[PDB]
Amino acid sequence: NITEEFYQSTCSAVSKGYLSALRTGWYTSVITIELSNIKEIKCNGTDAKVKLIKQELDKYKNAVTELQLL
Amino acid sequence: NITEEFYQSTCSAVSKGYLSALRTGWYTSVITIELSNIKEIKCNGTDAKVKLIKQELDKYKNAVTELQLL
Amino acid sequence: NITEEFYQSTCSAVSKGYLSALRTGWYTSVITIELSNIKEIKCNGTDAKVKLIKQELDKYKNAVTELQLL
Amino acid sequence: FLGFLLGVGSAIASGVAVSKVLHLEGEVNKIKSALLSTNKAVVSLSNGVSVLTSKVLDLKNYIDKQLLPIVNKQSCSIPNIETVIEFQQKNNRLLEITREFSVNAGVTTPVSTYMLTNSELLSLINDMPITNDQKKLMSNNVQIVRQQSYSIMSIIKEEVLAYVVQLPLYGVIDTPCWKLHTSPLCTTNTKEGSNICLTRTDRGWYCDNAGSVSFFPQAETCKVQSNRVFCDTMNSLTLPSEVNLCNVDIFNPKYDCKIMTSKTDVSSSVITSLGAIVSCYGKTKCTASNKNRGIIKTFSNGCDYVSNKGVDTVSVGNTLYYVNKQEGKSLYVKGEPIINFYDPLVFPSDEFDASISQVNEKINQSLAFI
Amino acid sequence: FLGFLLGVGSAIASGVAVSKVLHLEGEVNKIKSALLSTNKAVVSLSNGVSVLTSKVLDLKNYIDKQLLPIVNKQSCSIPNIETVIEFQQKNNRLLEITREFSVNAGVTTPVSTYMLTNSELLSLINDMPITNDQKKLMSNNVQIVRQQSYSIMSIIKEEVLAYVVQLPLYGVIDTPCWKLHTSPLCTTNTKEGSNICLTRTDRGWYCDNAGSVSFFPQAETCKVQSNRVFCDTMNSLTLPSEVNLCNVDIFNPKYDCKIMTSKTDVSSSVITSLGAIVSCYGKTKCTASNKNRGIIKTFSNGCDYVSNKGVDTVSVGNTLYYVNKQEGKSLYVKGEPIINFYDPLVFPSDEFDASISQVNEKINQSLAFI
Amino acid sequence: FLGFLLGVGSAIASGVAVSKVLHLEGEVNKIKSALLSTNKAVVSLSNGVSVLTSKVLDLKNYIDKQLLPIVNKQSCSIPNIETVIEFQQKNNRLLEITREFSVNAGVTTPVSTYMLTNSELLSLINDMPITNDQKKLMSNNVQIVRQQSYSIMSIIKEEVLAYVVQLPLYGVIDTPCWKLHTSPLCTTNTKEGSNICLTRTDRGWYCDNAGSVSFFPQAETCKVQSNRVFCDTMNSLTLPSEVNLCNVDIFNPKYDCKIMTSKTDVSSSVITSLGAIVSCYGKTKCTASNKNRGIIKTFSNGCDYVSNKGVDTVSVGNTLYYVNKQEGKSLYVKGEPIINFYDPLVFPSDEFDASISQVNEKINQSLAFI
Amino acid sequence: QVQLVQSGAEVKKPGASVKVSCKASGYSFSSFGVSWVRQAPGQGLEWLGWISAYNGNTDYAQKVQGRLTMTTDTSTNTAYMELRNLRSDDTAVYYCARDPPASAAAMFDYWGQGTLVTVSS
Amino acid sequence: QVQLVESGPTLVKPTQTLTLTCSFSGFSLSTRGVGVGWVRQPPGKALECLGFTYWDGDEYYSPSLRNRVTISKDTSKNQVVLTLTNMDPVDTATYFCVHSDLYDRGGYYLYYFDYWGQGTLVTVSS
Amino acid sequence: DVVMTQSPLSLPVTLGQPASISCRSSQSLVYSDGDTYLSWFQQRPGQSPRRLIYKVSNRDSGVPDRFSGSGSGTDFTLKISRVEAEDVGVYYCMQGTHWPPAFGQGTKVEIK
Amino acid sequence: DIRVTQSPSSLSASVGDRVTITCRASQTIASYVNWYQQKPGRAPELLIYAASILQSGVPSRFSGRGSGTDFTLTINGLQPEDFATYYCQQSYSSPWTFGQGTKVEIK
Amino acid sequence: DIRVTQSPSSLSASVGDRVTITCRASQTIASYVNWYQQKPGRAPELLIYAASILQSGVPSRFSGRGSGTDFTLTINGLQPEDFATYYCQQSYSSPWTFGQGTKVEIK
Repeated sequence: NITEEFYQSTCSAVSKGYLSALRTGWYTSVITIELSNIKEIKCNGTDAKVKLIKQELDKYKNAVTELQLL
Repeated sequence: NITEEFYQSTCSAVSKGYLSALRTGWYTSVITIELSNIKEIKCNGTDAKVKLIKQELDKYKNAVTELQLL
Repeated sequence: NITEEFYQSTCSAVSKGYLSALRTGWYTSVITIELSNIKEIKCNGTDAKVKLIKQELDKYKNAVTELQLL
Repeated sequence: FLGFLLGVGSAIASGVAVSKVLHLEGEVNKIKSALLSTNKAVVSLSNGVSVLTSKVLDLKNYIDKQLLPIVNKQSCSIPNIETVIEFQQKNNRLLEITREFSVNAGVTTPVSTYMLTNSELLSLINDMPITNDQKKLMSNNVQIVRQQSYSIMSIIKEEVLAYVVQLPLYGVIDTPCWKLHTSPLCTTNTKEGSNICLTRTDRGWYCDNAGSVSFFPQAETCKVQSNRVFCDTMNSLTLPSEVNLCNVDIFNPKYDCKIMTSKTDVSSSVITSLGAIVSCYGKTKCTASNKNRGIIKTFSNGCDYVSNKGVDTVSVGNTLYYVNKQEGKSLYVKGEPIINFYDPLVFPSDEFDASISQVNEKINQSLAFI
Repeated sequence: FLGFLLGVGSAIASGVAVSKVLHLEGEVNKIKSALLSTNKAVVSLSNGVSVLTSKVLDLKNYIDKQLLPIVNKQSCSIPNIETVIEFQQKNNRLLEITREFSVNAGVTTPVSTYMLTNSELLSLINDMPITNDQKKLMSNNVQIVRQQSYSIMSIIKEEVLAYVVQLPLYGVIDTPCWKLHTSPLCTTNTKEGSNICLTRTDRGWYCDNAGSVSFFPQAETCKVQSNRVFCDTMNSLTLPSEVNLCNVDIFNPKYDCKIMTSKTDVSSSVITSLGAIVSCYGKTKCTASNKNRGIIKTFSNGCDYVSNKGVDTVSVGNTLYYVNKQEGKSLYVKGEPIINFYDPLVFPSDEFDASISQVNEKINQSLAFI
Repeated sequence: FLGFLLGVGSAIASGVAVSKVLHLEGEVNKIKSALLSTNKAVVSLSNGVSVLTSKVLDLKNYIDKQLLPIVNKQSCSIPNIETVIEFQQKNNRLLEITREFSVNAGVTTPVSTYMLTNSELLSLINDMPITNDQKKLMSNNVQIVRQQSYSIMSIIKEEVLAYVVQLPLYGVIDTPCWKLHTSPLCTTNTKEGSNICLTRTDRGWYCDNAGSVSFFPQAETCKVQSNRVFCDTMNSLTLPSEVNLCNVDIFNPKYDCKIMTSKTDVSSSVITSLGAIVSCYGKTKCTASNKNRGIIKTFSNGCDYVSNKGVDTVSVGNTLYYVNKQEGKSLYVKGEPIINFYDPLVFPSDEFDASISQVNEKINQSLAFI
Repeated sequence: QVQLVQSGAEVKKPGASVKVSCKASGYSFSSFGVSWVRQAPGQGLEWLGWISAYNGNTDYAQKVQGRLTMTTDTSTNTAYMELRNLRSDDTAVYYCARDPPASAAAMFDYWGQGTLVTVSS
Repeated sequence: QVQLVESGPTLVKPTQTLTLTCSFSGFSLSTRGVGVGWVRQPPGKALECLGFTYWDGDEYYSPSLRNRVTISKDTSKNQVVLTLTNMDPVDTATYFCVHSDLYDRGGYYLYYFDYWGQGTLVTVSS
Repeated sequence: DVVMTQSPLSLPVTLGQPASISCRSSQSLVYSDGDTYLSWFQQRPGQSPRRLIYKVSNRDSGVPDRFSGSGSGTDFTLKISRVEAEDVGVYYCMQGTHWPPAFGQGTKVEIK
Repeated sequence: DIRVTQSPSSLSASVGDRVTITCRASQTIASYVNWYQQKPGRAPELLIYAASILQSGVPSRFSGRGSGTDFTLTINGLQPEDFATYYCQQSYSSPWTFGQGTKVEIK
Repeated sequence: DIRVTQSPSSLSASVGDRVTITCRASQTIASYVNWYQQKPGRAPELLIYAASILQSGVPSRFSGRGSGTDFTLTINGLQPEDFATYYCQQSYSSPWTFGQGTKVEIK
C-alpha cells in the first residue's frame, strides 16, 4: 500500500511504499538469423505469382545488401 | 498577416499576428474492442490455408495474452 | 588508428584520430508521387475480391483526403 | 531557458484515473450493458464520472460468424484465400495496436492511426460537448490533436479490450499570440577577454488567456500550423499583463525582464519567423547572401538583423543557417543597445537566471562595497 | 534537476564490445559450428567471454526447401498463391528488422517485437543464469525489459546475420523506494519584487542498495508499474544513508540538503502520487475542485497541499492539472516553512545548484562583510 | 554542458521555403510540365531557385491501366487475386507515407524507407552536383544521411502529391577530429563537507574547419561510425585555434578554458573511447575488474584512469559501467591536479558556466576584499 | 524557339583528335544535359555518351569507352565532345540531343543540325 | 623567399652588455603563427633557447636567465633587437636567429623552428 | 542492354492512306517509377531530327495531331493518319528506361 | 623542466645501413618533439615536423615515430652527406630544452 | 524626445471627398499612435485606438493604417460636422508629445 506524506516546512512530499527493480548490469546475447546464399534468379516466366515472388526476393536481397552496407 | 519587429536596443525580435489554440483541459473517452472467446482450435487439417489461419489466430492469441500480461 | 590520451592534471581525456563528416549546408529535392483522379466507384458486385479492392481504394482515398487536410 | 520553472504535472493523470476505475469488478459489466444496444453511450462509473464510451472494432462478431463454422469442427471445410486475406486485413489493426502497446508499456503518444483512425477521431471531435468554434478548430487541425493526445491501456477481461484515448480540449481560441526571439547582445571591443554579454531568458511563445499572458518557455514544444499556435497550458507560466511592457522598455519598473549574463562572446545567429538575428563578434566573418546574387551584405561586430526579403541564406562563421521565406512585413527599431550602459569593472557575469532588477541591485551592492 | 551530476557511461558498450569480437577473423565459423546441432548454445569467443547464442529465424531452410525447386530452374513450375503469401508473412519479420536497423543506424531501442518476439524473449529471459526471484520479476514485467534493452547490429557474412540483444539485469529486488517531489517555497508579502524562493533540487527517486541510497535525479526516466519502480543505476548517484535525514530535519549537520534559490515567485503546481502541491503566489487565484461538486477549496498565498480524497482536478491560474486517483493514505505535517527564517536583505538568490550549508555560509560571509 | 550557447536555427527552413514556393499558383503546373518527358528534371521556380525534381511512385498509371476496366464499369469483371495482392503491395508504400505524415504532421525525421528507398536515395545522392569525395562519403554512409534528413509535406493538388526531401550536404571531409571527455576533479580530504570540485564544461566533439575549430557541445547528437564523426554545424560553435592550447596548458593566457565549480563531491565515472575515467571520493569503493580474473584494480580517492586493455567492466559504488573494448593505444600523462593549487577558504563554488579567467579574477577580487 | 547550333564540317587525318561543339540557345543550360550520337552514312544512329551540365556525370557506350571524353563549359552555353584517335569508320555526322540532368529516362527532344567529321587518306 | 641574416659585434668585453640585430625579409612579424627568437649553442654543448617574440605580442624567456635576457621588436624598422647583460665566459656561443611557425591543425599547438639563420659567433675573451 | 527491331524495313505508301511503324523490344519498358518511356523521332533529309512522340500515345507540343502513338509494354506502334509530301524521311524509336538508349534501323518512307 | 637526453651519443654507420636515434623525455609527453640536423659549420635544418609527420622540403627517406617517453627517428638509405649532429627538442611545456645531440659518424 | 509633426497643415476638402492626414515620427515606432479630433470650443475625442484598430463609440467611417515612421488616417464620407482639428500623439516612450495638428477646413 502506497502512503504519501507532505511536509509543510520544506514544501516537499515523499511517496513511499514502492519496491525496487533497479538494473545493475547487462546481459548480452547473440541472436542469429540464417540467410540464403541465392546468387541470382534465372526464371523468365511471365506469371503474376512468379513476378510477386521475384519482387519479394528483390526486396529481400535489397534488405540484405543494405544490412551489408551497415 | 504575420508582422515581425526587431529591437536593436535589446537584440530581440517579436513575431506577432498569431492566433491561439491553447489546450486548457482534457477530454477522456473509453474505446472498446470486442474480443472472441476462443479457447482452443481443434482442427487437424494439413491444408495450407488452414495453416495460415492457424498462424494468424496464434499471433492474435499471443497478442491478447501479451496485453493480459501488461 | 584511434589513440586516446588522459591528463591527470585536468582529469580529462582526448580521443583523437577521427575523420570529419560535418554537414555544412542543405540540399532540397522535390519528390513527386502521381495520384489517380478517381471520383467515385460505381461497382455494385458482391464478390469478395471486389470488396477487397473497394476497401483498399477506400483507405487510399482516405489517405489522399487526409493529406489534403494537412 | 526558463523550462525549469514549470510544475511537474502528470499528463496521463486523467486517462489513468479513468483506467483505474474500469479495473473494479462490475464496471466492465456496466460498460458492456451500456453498449449493448448502441455503439456509443455515456456510462456513469463508480467515481461519478460520465465519460463517452465508443466501440471501434468488433473482431468477436467477425470470428464468431465466419471462423467458427470452419476451424471449430473436426471435418474442417477448406476456406477460400479471400477469407484468409480478409482475416489478415481485419486483424492487422489489432496486431499493430498490441505491438504499439507492448513497445510503449500501455501509454502511447502521439495517438497513431491504429489507436484511432481519422474518421473515428473526427466523429469523436464532433461528438464532444463543446462549442462550435472549438469543434471547427479541432476538425481543421486533427494532426496536433493527435500529437497532444495519449492512448492508455486500461483493461482486458470479460471478452472486452478497453483503452482510454485522451484528447485535448482547446479552451482558448483566437487570442493574439507573439513569439519572442533572443540573441546574445555583447560588447565589440578588440580585446578578446574584456567582452560582456547579456541574453534575455524569456524567449518563447506568449498567448493571451483571461486577462493574463500564458508564457511558454519551451518554444520547441509549441507547434505552429500556418498562422495558428498550438500550445499546452500544462507546461506554461501565468504572468501579469505587465510582461508586454518589456518589449518597449526593458528598464520599466512594473515588471523586471529576465536576463542571463556571461563573458563568452560567441558568434551565433537566431533564425526568427520573418528574418534573422546575427550577433557577429571577435574575428568571425558573418555575411548574408542571396542564392543568385551571391554575398549581398556583410555584418559588422555587434547585434544586427536582416530581413528575409532578397536574403535566402545567412552564414555566421563556419555555420550556415537558412532563413524562413514567409511573407510578411519586417521592422527595424533603431536604438542604443542596453549593454553599453553597464560599467565593465562591476558587471556581474555569473548569472544563469536573473532579472534586470537583480543585476541592477547587484551592481548597486558592488558599488556600495567600494 | 541534478541530472548534470551523472557520469557519461556508454550504455551500448557491452553490446558493441561483443559485436567487435564477432568481427574478428574466424569467430563467425565458431558461431556456426557451436549452433550446428542445436538452436541455443554458449560459445567461447576470442575475448574469453561466454555468451548465449540463439537462432530465432532460418529463412535459409525455407528458401532452400520450397523456393529453389521453383525459381532456380528454367521451366519454372507455377507456385501456388499460398506459397507466395506464406513467403510474405515469413519474410515480413526480416523486412521490418532491416527497416528498423536502417532507420536507427544499427542500434535500436526499445527492443521491438521484430527484434525479439514475446515468446522468444520469455524463453531467453528464463534461460539466463540468475536467481528465481529475478526471473519471476523479469518475466512478469517484460515491457520495461524491452524499454531498457538495445539491439546492436553485429555481422552479416557467410550466410549468417547476427545482432546482439542487450537485455537488462535487475540485480536488486524489493528494497524500499520513495519519490521526493518538490515545489518552490516562497514568501507571501504583497510587494511584487521583494519575494524570495527556495526549491529543493534533489527531487527524484531513491532506492536502497546495500547500505547506501541510489538517488535518481531524472524522475521521468524511471518507469513505474503499479507499486514497483523500474530504474537504471547507470544514470544514478550513490549517496550515504544520511540522505534520509533531510526529510525529517533539513537543517541537520550530517548531510547538507541540496536547494536552489531565486526571486521569481511563479504560481506552479506539482502533481504528486497521492495528492497535489500548489504554491499560489502574487495575485493568482488557485483552487481545487471536485468534478461533481464544483469548487471545494481555495488556496491562500504560500505552499499548500490538497489530498486525493474528493479532489479530481486542480487549477492554478490559467493552468489546469489533474490529480492522480491512486488509492492510498495521505498525511499533512504542519510546520513553519523554512523560508521565513531567512533575512531578506542578505538572502543569496543566485544559486542554480547549492545546499543548505552553502547558503548558510554565504549568509554568514555576507554578515561578516557588514 | 555548453548546449545553451547555440543559436536557434530552423533546420526545416530550406524545405519549408521550397514548399511555400510550390503553394503559389501555377508552380505545380510548371513541375508537371518540366517532368512531362522524363523522370528527373531541374525546375526553375518563381523564387529563382533551381531544384532537382524526381518522381518516385506513379500509382496513377497503375490504376488507370489496370483498375479502370474492372471497377469503373457496371458489369464488373471479377479480378484475379494476383491483381488484388499486387495492388496492396504497391499501395502499402503510400499508406505508410500518409500514416507517417499524419502522425508527424508533415515533417518527418529520420527519412524512413517509405519516404525514400535506399536505391532511390543512392541514385539521388549520386545525382547531386558535388565533388566525387563527397559522393563517396555519402554513398558509403547513407544511414547517417537518413538520420540527418527531413521530409516535408508540400502540396497535394492537380493529381500531384509532392514532398520535399532535405538531404544533408557534408562540406567538410577528413579534417582531424577529437572528443574531449571530462570528469569532476575534487579534493580527497576525509572531512565530508570541505571538498571542492572542478569540471571542464567544454566536453564534446571538436573538428577542424577552415582554420577554426568547430566545437560541438552536445556529444550525444553527433553520430560516430568507426573512425568517422558525423556532426552538424547548425548546433556547433566556431572557436579560434587557441582552443587546442587548453589540452596542454589549462592556465594559458591565449584562451580561457571553460569550467564549472561546486562542492558536491560525487563518485562518478566517464566511459571514454579507449578507457574509463573514475573519480572515486568519500567512503565509496571503486574498482576495475576483468570478466574472468575478477577484481584486478582498486582506485584510491581522486581522479584516476584505467585502460581498456584487460579491463572489461568498471564498478563505481553501486553502479557498474562497461568499458569500450575498441582497439587503440592509450596514454597516461602524470601531473599534479589543478584543484590542489586553489585556496579552499576563497574558492568560488557557485558557477554553472565559468572559465579559468573568471575563477581567477573572482579569487583575486575575494582577496582584494580581505 | 530553342535551337542547337553546331560547328561546321571538319576534315582531318586518321589518328588525330576532334572537338565538336553544340551551342544551346533558349534555355538554362545548367538545368539539362547533352548526349552525343553518331550517324554514319548508310548506317543507323548509335548513342555515344551522356554528359550532364548540372552535376558533370558521364556515361559512355561500351564500344566507345576510353577514347571518348566530353567537357561542358556552361559559362558559354556550349558543350564540347572530344574524340581522340579517330579510325576510318568514324566518318559520320554527330548530333547532339538534349537529356535530363540526372540518370533517368532519355528525352532527346532537341537535335542539332549536325557536324560532318570525315577522315580520308 | 624567407631570409634571416644576423648582424652585430663578435668580440665583447666581459661584464658589459652585448646586443644583436636580426634583419628579416619575406615575412611579416604580425602574420599569424610567425614568431622570431634566439637559440644559442656553446661549442661542444647543446642548444638552448633565450626568448621569443610572437605575432600577438606575447613574450617569455628561459627561466634560468629570464632576468638577464630581454628582446624588443620593431616591425616598422624591420629589425629584431636582442639584449643580454653581464657577459660570462660560459656565454660564448653561436647565436642563431630563428623563424617559427605553429602546427595549427590536428589538435596541436606546436611551435617548430623551420627556418634558421646562418648564425653569428660571439667570443668572450680578455 | 536491350535491342529493338523495327519490323517494317520499307514503307511504300500511297497519298491519303495511313501508315504504321512498329518496333518490338527485348524487355518490358516499365520503369520502377511506372511509366513506359519510348519516343519516336522524325528526320528530314539534310535536316536536324525532331521529336514527334515523347511517351507512348502522347503527342509532343508543336507536333500536328495527325501523328498518334499506340501500344503498351513491349509492342509500340506509331500511326500516321495521312501521308503527305512533308512526311518523307526516316523514323527512329528510342527507349530511355535502360542504359544505353538504342535506336531502330531507320526505316524509310517513300511515296509511290 | 622536462629534460631530454639521447642514449646513442656517437653511433657509427655505413652507407646503406639503418640508423635509429632514441631521445627519451623525463616524463610522458604526446608528440611535441622536433628533430634538427646540424651540419658542421652550418645552421641546423628542420627534418621531423611533429612525431610521425615529415617537414616539407626535406628528403622523404627520413621518417619519425614515437609517443610517450621514448621517441625514435628512423633513417633509411644513408648518404655521405648525412654526416651531421641530430638534436631532439622538447616543447610540451616551457622552457623548451634541447638534447645533448647525437654525433653521427661515417666509417 | 520622439517628435511627431503632420505634413498637411491646412488641407481643404468638400463633402464626399477622401482625406488622408499623414503624421511622421522622428524615429521608428510600431503603433502606439493615437488620433484625437477637437471641435472648436470643445474637448477632443478619441477616434483611433491604435494603428488599424478603432475606438468603440465613434462612426465606423474612420479607419487607420500605418507602422514605423509614417502613420495615416483615412476618412471616408466627410460630413459637415467633421470640420475640426486632428492631432497625432506618440506614446512609445515618455514623455508623450503631441503634433501641431491639422486644421481641416470645409469649402
